[PDB]
Amino acid sequence: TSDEVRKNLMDMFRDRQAFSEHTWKMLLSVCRSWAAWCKLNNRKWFPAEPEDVRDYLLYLQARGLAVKTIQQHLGQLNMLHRRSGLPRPSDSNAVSLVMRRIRKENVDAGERAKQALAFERTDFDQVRSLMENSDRCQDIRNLAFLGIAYNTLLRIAEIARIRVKDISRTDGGRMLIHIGRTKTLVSTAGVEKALSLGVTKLVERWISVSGVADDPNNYLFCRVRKNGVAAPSATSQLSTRALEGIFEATHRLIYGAKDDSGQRYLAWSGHSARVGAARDMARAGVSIPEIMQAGGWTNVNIVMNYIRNLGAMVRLLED
Amino acid sequence: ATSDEVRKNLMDMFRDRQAFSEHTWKMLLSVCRSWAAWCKLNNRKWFPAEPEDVRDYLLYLQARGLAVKTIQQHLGQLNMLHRRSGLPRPSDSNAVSLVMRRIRKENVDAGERAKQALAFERTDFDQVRSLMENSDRCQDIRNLAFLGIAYNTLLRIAEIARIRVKDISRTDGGRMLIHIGRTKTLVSTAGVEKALSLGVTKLVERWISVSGVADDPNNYLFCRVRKNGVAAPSATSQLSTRALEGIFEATHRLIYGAKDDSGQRYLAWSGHSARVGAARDMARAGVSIPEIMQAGGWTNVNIVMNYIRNLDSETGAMVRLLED
Amino acid sequence: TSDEVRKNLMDMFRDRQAFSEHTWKMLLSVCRSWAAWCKLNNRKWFPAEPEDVRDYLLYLQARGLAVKTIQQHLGQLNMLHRRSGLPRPSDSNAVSLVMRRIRKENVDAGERAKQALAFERTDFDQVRSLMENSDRCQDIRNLAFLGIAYNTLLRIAEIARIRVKDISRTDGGRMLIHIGRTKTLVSTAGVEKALSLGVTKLVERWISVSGVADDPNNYLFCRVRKNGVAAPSATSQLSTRALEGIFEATHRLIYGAKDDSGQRYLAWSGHSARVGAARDMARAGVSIPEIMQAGGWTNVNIVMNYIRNLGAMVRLLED
Amino acid sequence: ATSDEVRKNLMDMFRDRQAFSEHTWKMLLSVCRSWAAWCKLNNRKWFPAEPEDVRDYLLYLQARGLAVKTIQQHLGQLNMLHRRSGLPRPSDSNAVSLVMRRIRKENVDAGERAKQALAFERTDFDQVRSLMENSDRCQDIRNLAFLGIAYNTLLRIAEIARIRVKDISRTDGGRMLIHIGRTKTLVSTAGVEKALSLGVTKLVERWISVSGVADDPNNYLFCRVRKNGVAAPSATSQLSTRALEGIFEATHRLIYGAKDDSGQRYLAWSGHSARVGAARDMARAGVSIPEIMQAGGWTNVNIVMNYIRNLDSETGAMVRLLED
DNA sequence: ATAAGTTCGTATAATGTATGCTATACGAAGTTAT
DNA sequence: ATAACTTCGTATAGCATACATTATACGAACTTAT
DNA sequence: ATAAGTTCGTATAATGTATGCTATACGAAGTTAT
DNA sequence: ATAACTTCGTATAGCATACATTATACGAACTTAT
Repeated sequence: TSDEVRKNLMDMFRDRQAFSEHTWKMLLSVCRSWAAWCKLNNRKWFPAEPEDVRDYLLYLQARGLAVKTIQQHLGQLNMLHRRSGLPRPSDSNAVSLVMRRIRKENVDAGERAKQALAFERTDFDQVRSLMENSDRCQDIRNLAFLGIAYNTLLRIAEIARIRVKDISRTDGGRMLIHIGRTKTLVSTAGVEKALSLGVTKLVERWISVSGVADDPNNYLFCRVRKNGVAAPSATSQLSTRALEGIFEATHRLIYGAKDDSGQRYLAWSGHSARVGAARDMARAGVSIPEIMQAGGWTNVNIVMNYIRNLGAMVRLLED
Repeated sequence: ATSDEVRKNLMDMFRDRQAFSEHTWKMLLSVCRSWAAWCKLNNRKWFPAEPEDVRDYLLYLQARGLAVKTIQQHLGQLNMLHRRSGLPRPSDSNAVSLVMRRIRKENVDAGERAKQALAFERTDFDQVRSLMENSDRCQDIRNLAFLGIAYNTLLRIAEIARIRVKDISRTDGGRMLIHIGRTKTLVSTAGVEKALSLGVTKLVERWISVSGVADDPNNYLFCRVRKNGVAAPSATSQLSTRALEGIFEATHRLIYGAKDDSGQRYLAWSGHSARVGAARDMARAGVSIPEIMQAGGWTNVNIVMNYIRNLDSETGAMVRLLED
Repeated sequence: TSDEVRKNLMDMFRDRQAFSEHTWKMLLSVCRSWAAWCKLNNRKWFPAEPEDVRDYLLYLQARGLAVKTIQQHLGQLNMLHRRSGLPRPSDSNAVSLVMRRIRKENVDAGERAKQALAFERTDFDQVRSLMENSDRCQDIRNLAFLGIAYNTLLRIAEIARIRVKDISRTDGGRMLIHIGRTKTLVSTAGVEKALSLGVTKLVERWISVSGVADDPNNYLFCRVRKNGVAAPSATSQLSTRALEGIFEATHRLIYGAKDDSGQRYLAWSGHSARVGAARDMARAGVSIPEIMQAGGWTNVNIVMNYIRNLGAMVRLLED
Repeated sequence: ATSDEVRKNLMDMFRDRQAFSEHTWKMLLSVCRSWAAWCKLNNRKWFPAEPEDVRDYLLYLQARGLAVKTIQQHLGQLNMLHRRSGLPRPSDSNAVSLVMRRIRKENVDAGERAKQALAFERTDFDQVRSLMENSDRCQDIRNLAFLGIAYNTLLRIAEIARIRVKDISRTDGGRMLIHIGRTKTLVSTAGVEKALSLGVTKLVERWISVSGVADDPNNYLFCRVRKNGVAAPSATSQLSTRALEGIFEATHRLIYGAKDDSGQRYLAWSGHSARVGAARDMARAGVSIPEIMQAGGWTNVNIVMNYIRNLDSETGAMVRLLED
């Protein structure tokens, strides 16, 4: 009750670190949204009334937002309440059923959550075939990045977190990248992402022209200014936003500027090589169980999602 | 759980009824009618449902010789009616939990057989193809394209009915592709492409010359053909799934005759036969569990497995070892 | 309370079928035991007092019983109570900890739960090599049984439940045995246990000399009297106790009469071919995932248990 | 939870203390002492433990630079002390749950490294074997047999100490088998047999001529050797695991010298080194994950996996594809 | 007499963990246009 | 004196026993068609 | 001036589900017999 | 009349969306060393 809510909420703010910085950014972005919808209609934003939550989801739906975004708003509200020691909006038929209904009506009109434009071995080979010959710091960095992204399948944020001290060697001379935390795990054991001899070379070239290896505690990737001078750091990472820019720029290099549609995934992006690699592995005949360790997935669906038709019966028949 | 809460819960249900498929509602209504009539008959109250009363009903359903999976559907819908109304579910009562268990146990031990569609394999398509490709009959031509697009594709009945003519291409060689949509999962697919042979694509040509189905593209590929053998396209009505089940039943009668062995199910061919046979054929010629637990969108096994079980290729490692 | 207990217990007896006939036999055997220990010491057997349960387990321990048997007594008592709507003995430190302690002290003195003498391809081949030539009804039956036991790995009770109507054909001519319920599953889908061409023959010979195929609803296996005349039935199964006797007799045939030790597993028994087959599969190089479907196991431990050392390092070293 | 209930719970604990290993009790006592002293120091009550107080302690432990797995052990033992006394566990409080999470998150992001034993691979055994097989020294002879039975076998330290002379055979060729017992699981094993080479079995011969360890069979294979280089068998005392850890540390000093790089762990060889190296060697020559996630009784992976990770044979499918 | 069980009691080993929403099945009753 | 330990205590890496039931193991007492 | 970011907000895709008992680590303090 | 359906209702086989969070997608506003 009131005192208890102030304490539960307060207890949450104290140990903020317990959750991702991003969960907080969304908690707040959703609350900003809901509070706004609430003011305009003179309703109390907290605790939220199921019926109010319901008109809110319907209102997001009418704004033409994705089922996933609508489910994000409901999930943030649910967390605020549950962690508040209060009932969850989803705990009410009104909210439970409207969610189902919005999802159901949205899909049955098409809506499908999207996946990033793939970046496979071919694009890597072509891009490398062209960038290989550059002596520019930016280019050397960007090719090492793409190479690591394709080879390791790590998420951009995990790549930005790599520190020089995290790199080792196999004996065959292959670089070994030690991975601490991921979206799926936060352990002291952790992974050892290995690189192919060619990708190591690539990386090796970047560490060299950049002088990041200066401090072991330095981030593997950093800014590189117009003058071609890198700017190593053990406190600031190269933003995932910039990493996303590498993918976009590399795609703009080969295919030119993008549509005017305003759609997403017109060019490669942070997850392009993960999708792309996962795939390439399927074809090669790699074992799902294997395609899975590559991406660090403890399950089979995403994996399943990334490779398909979206044939065989035409040969039995065809003969 | 207070009748005012319940009344609010029931209005919630009706207000957001689009939360469920109409098939689901149909089943819910059906179970309630059955449950209500039995309560009347037996002098019990049907809402809310009392555990002892629901237990007596589940036994009544078993005594009726219904399938363990059917008794499940009943308890299931009841459980939802109460769960989504604010009352305790019947499944939450010891007596209801115990009886379902026993009943399940008793049935499996009387020989309870989970059935699956009678295969419609290539040997079947060829033979049918044999008795028909030479038929001038508008309905004979149409029913060929169908078994073609059902077998060549493993598409579901509710799925072929949906198909429009504005959904076909010509890809790789007078072949033809059918952009589908055999998913309804948001994080699945948008649609796919199913291709055809000299078998399929062709038959699917004669159906268009005679169906004159392509005159307008909003239309649907498959339409009804009246007694005079005249076609009637439509961008507004699709052939019923019942009608497609008919073409399968009709087709099996032509070869084997009068309804057979009892009043049982799957005595002939049904909507799923084509998908069942396509698989085994695909498993017989050893074709990876990709276009097997996949070709008919089964990103989810036992299915391709319950279908190819009696096959010899799926005999197991013991037979393989015993035989060297 | 009292009324509630009488009803919970009563509700259990009404739908007796909900559980295995064997669970009941043990519920009662344990209660008989506990009630006996209780009378001798003037204690109330129900509800059971943790401290009383504890001296009871210690008393079983002192009688030299197996940890597993002691855990069976505690588990039956726990079920009587839990299903009674009363606390479980194990819900008390006294009972919780004494169990741990008895287990701990028993193992640390050796104790290891045993597994049945294996019956592998070799024993099958030898036994068949000798029995093959018999024209006796008993022998033909017994060889078909052993063959099915080894080939299918089914538990004896599942084998006794096979009915003629359950048998089919693959096309290659191989027999297919449909399995309804197992210890691990009670479903309408169920399994299709296949037999090798040689084992089918064997079976085929038994169905023939026996005339069980007379009624489809007849049990595949039945008694066979001294006069050599089988005795088909669709109501009585050949007891699992007799099936166990086939294994023992076949072993006595080849190796003679058993020890005087009074130990278990001196000869083959109901589970001998399951262990034996599982094993043979390991060696063949069969995939655990495969060794697993054979036995119908939805997990990896038992499977793991049955094949081991209980070598490789002596070649690296040896060279 | 009433002090009379608690007092009964604590007597229950002491009465059936044999429910736990003495190592476990040692750790429990240790955590309590640490928790008690900090409560005193900070003016808090140590029993029962208050969530805010336990949260302040877990932060104190982190500020102390302890490993996330060590803070876990503390909370863990506290949670048990309270669980087995009838009081609510600290882990059951939002504040304690949240802080453990954060702390875990914060640590993994400072580079928290889970360490494993420094390998003691064949290259290591040969080289050591090289610098010693020619040593007359009683202790030099004994320490060879040991690294032999540790590497050739992957047996654990607490395990080789247990070994008796009445546990050896002669099997297949002057070899020798060591019936063990590397299990303590009731539904595991009774014991096993570990075999040896011309490498091992032999060294294990010279240790017996000089140790005169076999004079009586109740004795244990490995014994202490005093400063005069004289042996002292015993059917009653086994070499401490500390002593076996010593032979590993001593041995690495002989080759590399004075304790190295900081006060860190695994700077030299430790009891687990032999099992770590045996594996990689076994993985390097491509030897199935049987005598790999098995040879050292690991019916339970990540172990053989955390050990052979930097290896080239375990590089992954991406490297394999990128390299053709 | 007796082989070949059955039944039964105590003893001990072996094993999974689950649903609930939506489609097809099929006899039939209802509807159109030949 | 120190070598060679053992015992300690705190630190951390490596595992594996509790639920709830369902089944098999085996001697011995009883049952029936020969 | 400006390339090359950073930061930040709204929008939307992607993913696991967990511990707690027992062993080893290692510096050190304590114990024996050379 | 019936063929050829469609609509129904009860029976059953075949699937796949809810949690709780943590992450990426991308335009645009701002920041800094050149």
